[PDB]
Amino acid sequence: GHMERLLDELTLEGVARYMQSERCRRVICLVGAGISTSAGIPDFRSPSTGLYDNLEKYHLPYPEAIFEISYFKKHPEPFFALAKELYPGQFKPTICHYFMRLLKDKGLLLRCYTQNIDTLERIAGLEQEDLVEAHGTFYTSHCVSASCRHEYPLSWMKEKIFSEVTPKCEDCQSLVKPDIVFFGESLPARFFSCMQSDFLKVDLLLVMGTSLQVQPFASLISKAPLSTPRLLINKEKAGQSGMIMGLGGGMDFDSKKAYRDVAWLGECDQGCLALAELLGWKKELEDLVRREHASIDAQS
Amino acid sequence: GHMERLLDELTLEGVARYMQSERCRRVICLVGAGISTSAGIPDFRSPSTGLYDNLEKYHLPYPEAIFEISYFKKHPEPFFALAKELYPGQFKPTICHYFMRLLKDKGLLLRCYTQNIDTLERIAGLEQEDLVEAHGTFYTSHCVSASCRHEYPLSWMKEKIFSEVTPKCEDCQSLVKPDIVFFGESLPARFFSCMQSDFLKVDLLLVMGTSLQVQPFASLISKAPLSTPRLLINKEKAGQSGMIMGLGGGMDFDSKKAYRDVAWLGECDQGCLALAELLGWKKELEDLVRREHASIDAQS
Ligand SMILES: Cc1cc(C)nc(SCC(=O)Nc2ncc(Cc3cccc(OCc4cn(Cc5ccccc5)nn4)c3)s2)n1
Ligand SMILES: Cc1cc(C)nc(SCC(=O)Nc2ncc(Cc3cccc(OCc4cn(Cc5ccccc5)nn4)c3)s2)n1
Ligand SMILES: [Zn+2]
Ligand SMILES: [Zn+2]
Repeated sequence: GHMERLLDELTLEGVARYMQSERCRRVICLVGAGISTSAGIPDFRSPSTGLYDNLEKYHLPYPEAIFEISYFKKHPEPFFALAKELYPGQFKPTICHYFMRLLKDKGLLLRCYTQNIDTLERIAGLEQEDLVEAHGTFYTSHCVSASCRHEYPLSWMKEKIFSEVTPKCEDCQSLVKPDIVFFGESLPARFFSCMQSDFLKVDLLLVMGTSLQVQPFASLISKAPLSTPRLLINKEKAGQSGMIMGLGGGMDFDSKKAYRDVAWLGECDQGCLALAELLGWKKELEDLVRREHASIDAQS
Repeated sequence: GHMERLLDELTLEGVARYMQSERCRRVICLVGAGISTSAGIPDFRSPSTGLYDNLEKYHLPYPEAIFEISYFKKHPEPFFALAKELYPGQFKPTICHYFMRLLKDKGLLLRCYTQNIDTLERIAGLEQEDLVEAHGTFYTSHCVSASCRHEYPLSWMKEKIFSEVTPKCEDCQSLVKPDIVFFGESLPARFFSCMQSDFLKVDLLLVMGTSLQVQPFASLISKAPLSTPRLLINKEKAGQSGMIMGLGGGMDFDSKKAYRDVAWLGECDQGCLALAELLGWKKELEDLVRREHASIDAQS
């Protein structure tokens, strides 16, 4: 026999009918750089953006040094010069971000796991307890001295970045680092406690704008229950992997045993708008996006 | 420029010279089913063993149910019948197991992470603090009742398995389950605390007898520092993956930018014997294996 098939069809339409059923109570979103590209934030981890060409001016010992905590702590100037160069010109969350805001407000969002450091999930109205920032965030920064750990808001860090003043702690004069996770740093215990709890409870996994190549994200889709449907909204297929019954396995969109995974291929905004339309949420979403973007524009 | 290359050559000979240098102080072993196949324990997660054919007699609702905690707790009889059928006829650790014992005794072993549930690492002389059992172990079993959690040794569980008596707790009559991790169960917090600490400290990763397909193992090789050499001893290449500078990346044995990863293709015993020989440990290892196997044979 076969385990229950919660999707009636392996399509967006099937996912939408499942989302409207009684069974679909707790949704986890896994989101990456693809949900912020339409907001004008390039994927720094992509080869196509050409960050290798970006780094030559700083004269690093090797190009990977920009991501490493040991190098940062001794020579922070390249990081902060790069951060100025890459600082987004505006912070308008995308349709995809506001789709997650609707999930929150409808009580469907168990958690949003994000690979992004841009804070747009928070600007869109997701709160701290809704979020697991898998690579940290620019939202807060801390003094790197263990005895101090003075916390600084993004407004403080922004001024330092734009004025090209290396941020130093006002209490102890140590370096102040954004709460993004450099190579050589550990994730908080919260990441793993959330992850172990959340993935026992998930009724639907929405994977949006991520190739699922980079850890810790690349481990997450296999933690869902075996019958929990998984929808990918992304430009290309991702997360596909010889194991018994495809267990300990990635996505199976296309084999003859495929029973729960769906790939919708295109831009995340377009995918989320199509999904919202199926759910009867298109007007709510478009109205939400309009008023929120307007509120941001009203403060310029 | 390029980060330091701790291996002078991408060969076993290069790894051995590195192991003998001052820099190589802390070794992590990541081991899987391939280190116990020569001891007569097949890889149950492999398609080649044909566990699908093994399960038909038990009349499960679906074949994946044998691995799921919810099904076990309601219908434990298939699991225990299967466990009898798969119970190893002997427990002689392999040359590979005893290679890790040498690393322990020489003070080089930071940790052994194992995918195996067979207890052979413990029989070989690795202690609890040396080990992270990524899929748990048969070594201990527990009453499944949260209010009780009575612990039972393997000798107790073995008698129950062979006599075909479903193990019940002597205090409360709930089911007693081996400490192997079923689908729907969480890993201990120790796994993640060890993992975050260990992988900041690792000077050499020895990956032996694992395809690195199944989580949580599939996330571990990317947590090592970027300059830490990684040796694979396995029948075929594994852990190979478009990301900037191959970051957030699997093994790079074969590209033109390969700088730290080595694949030795063959049986784990043969690989470990060859590595030991390079290190001047062949006699020590062969003597260790002989006396330990003899000690086991002396108790038959
Ligand atoms: C509010 C605000 C301010 C600013 C300045 N930007 C942004 S969004 C735009 C952006 O790309 N900005 C960047 N500013 C510095 C960057 C370099 C860097 C250095 C160290 C760790 C780090 O991010 C955390 C990490 C590290 N890794 C590891 C790994 C894996 C695979 C490939 C590359 C890196 N992934 N995520 C990043 S990228 N948002
Ligand atoms: C001391 C002793 C006693 C006995 C009886 N055997 C052994 S070694 C031989 C052997 O294969 N025995 C087995 N006895 C029952 C088995 C079935 C089963 C049921 C549930 C979880 C579990 O192991 C833990 C897990 C679960 N997963 C998940 C996943 C991922 C990918 C493919 C298949 C399973 N990986 N490891 C395993 S396999 N050693
Ligand atoms: Zn301070
Ligand atoms: Zn009990």
